[PDB]
Amino acid sequence: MSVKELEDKVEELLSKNYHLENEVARLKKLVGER
Amino acid sequence: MSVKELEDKVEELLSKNYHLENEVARLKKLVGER
Amino acid sequence: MSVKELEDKVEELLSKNYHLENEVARLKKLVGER
Amino acid sequence: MSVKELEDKVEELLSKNYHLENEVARLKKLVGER
Repeated sequence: MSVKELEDKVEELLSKNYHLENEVARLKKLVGER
Repeated sequence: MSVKELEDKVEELLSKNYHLENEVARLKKLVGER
Repeated sequence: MSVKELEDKVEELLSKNYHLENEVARLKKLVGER
Repeated sequence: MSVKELEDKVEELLSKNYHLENEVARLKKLVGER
């Protein structure tokens, strides 16, 4: 478990988290006025 | 840039990831997406 | 069980794993100390 | 997060956990520690 490996993991999770935020936005656009 | 700072960032982002996973799963049931 | 309980167990095991990796790094240092 | 997906994750982290626990017990002896 090197620093590099942990840095890659943080980058990977941030990207996934961003996709999830985009999904919440997409789904919120289908539901209503908010 | 300690290993501990990186591990804490992973834990922080993973918890954030799951909270978003729960939100998207909920919005999906609302819109009719399965 | 719920998704929440399973998400809690995942976060718990990852934290325990990171600590075990910290121990491995600490003990590897001790084997050849001079 | 699907339930099966989370269950598979716990199983994956548990296996790595025991594999780590085994490695630290080996080093502990190699270093004369407790």
